[PDB]
Amino acid sequence: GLASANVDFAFSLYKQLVLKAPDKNVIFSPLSISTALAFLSLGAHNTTLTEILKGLKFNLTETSEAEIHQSFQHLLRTLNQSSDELQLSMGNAMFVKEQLSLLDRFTEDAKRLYGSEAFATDFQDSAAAKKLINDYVKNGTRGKITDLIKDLDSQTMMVLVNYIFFKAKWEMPFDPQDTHQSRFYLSKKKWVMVPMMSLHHLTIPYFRDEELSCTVVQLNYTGNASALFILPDQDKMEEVEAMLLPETLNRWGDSLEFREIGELYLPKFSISRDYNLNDILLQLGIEEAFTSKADLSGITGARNLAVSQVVHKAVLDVFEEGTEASAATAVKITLL
Amino acid sequence: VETRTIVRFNRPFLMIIVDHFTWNIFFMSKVTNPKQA
Repeated sequence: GLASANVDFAFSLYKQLVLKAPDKNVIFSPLSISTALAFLSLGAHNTTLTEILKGLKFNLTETSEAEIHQSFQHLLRTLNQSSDELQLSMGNAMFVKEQLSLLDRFTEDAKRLYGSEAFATDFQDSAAAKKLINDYVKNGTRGKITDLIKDLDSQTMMVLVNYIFFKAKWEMPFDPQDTHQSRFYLSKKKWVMVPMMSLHHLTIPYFRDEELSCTVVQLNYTGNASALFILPDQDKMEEVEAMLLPETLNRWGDSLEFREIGELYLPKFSISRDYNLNDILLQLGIEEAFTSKADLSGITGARNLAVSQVVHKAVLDVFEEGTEASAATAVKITLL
Repeated sequence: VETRTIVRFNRPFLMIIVDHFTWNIFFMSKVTNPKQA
């Protein structure tokens, strides 16, 4: 009943990203961002706290703080699986200014609920602290996310970091013998030649959404993960995007049925994006955390901390054998 | 006349990587231009 909040947040953030640049590729991990902001909210009070929690789309008349954090705690317990079949890991860390004493409640909550690692860092040497954090993220993403942090202010007091790593095989993998170059239309007029993978005579969950002018198909991974592909009719992408809502996802899930598909063609591709999320989070109602009125006194006991920036980077690689994706989020907290 | 189904991802599309049980979203993406590795 709380996955709907995370889906609400995912789609609300997506729409803001697309409004600013409607023709760019998009890749991000909403779960990484949600977890990082919930982690941060362990130290928040009053308006700063309620804005973060409502910004994450939780209903505070129906859910307690404890229930929210427990839902992230439970999620983290499952998102740590490992076999050649499917690798999925997620980790949280706090980089703490040297000599800065944290509240017992904050430290204990972070360890218990987010499984966080902690590192004392001298933020006065911003290049060293940057290297430290970027290497931590590089290790957690198995080399896939490098340079998460492009700059750090020397007045930084704490950085909260979340990373996610995903490597999976298709339940029905494509055979590269049947991958051939054909056209992908960027627009009705502009096309590019790309390797199109193909599958034949396949039975998969399928739904033609005539009302929303799009086709939905589900391609499973080996393991507890799936890929949902949504193909809007030409020129309908912007309206399909507006229909991205938890109820739409639920309706798609209820409407998928096994169907025999004669031919399916999917391109190989590898995309990457990085973001500064300050403006979008402000659009979602997270405001006081970024200002001199921030109330993050639940971290050290002093109300002298504000969020300077929230940054995110993510990569997606799709190919015949499976998919590799990873992302990381950093919440930079500076001294007031 | 037979009925058949063909799916061609040859224009911008969405890809959502989800947990099997909760359908929590691990990754959200839109491919407007399929760049190569």
